Amino acid sequence: DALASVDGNNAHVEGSRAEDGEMKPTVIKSNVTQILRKVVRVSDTANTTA
Amino acid sequence: NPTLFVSYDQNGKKLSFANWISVLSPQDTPFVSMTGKESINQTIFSWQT
Repeated sequence: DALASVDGNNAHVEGSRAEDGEMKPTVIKSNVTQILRKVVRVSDTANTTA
Repeated sequence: NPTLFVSYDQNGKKLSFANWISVLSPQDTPFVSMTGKESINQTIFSWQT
């Protein structure tokens, strides 16, 4: 939401023309997903025996 | 325009093929058919004596 903690002074005496305001909008961040891979080639060999 | 229909004008045959094939190639394998077989685990093996 970006609270805009900046306070400062916004004083008014008795009837000062209500200013147009200084509202702050929201800020949106975003991520992305990665892809992993594990390859295997060796067959079931290395069983020259019976 | 036949008048007898003798074994030649008979259209729509079936060819009466046989139900076998003659693979005359030599398959005689006496040594293999005589020697036994044995399940081995790994590619390499050995035998004592």
